[PDB]
Amino acid sequence: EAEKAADESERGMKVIESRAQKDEEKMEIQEIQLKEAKHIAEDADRKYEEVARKLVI
Amino acid sequence: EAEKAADESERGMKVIESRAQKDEEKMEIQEIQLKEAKHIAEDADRKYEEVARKLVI
Repeated sequence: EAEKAADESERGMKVIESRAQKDEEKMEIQEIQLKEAKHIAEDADRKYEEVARKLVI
Repeated sequence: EAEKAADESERGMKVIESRAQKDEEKMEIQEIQLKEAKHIAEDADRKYEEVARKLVI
């Protein structure tokens, strides 16, 4: 009985760990995309303010 | 042997569940901030285009 319980717990542990690792990898990719979005936002903001100042002059 | 295996399996399942929930939260917040940043980027690009045209005029 104990052997059966241990094997079932082992299988559940392995599958849940695999799914967690894959979702963690995708989360890392999402963070990379967020960083790129941050950079794009900052660059565009600088563009806009510079152009507005030049237009005023 | 079975007792020790069961204890280790329980601890591993606990830690994997905690890490999985952490990953889900990180994925959610990453997606939210990503969408907000993309919308801000769209707004900035539109403003840049409009002010550039006015500047040429």
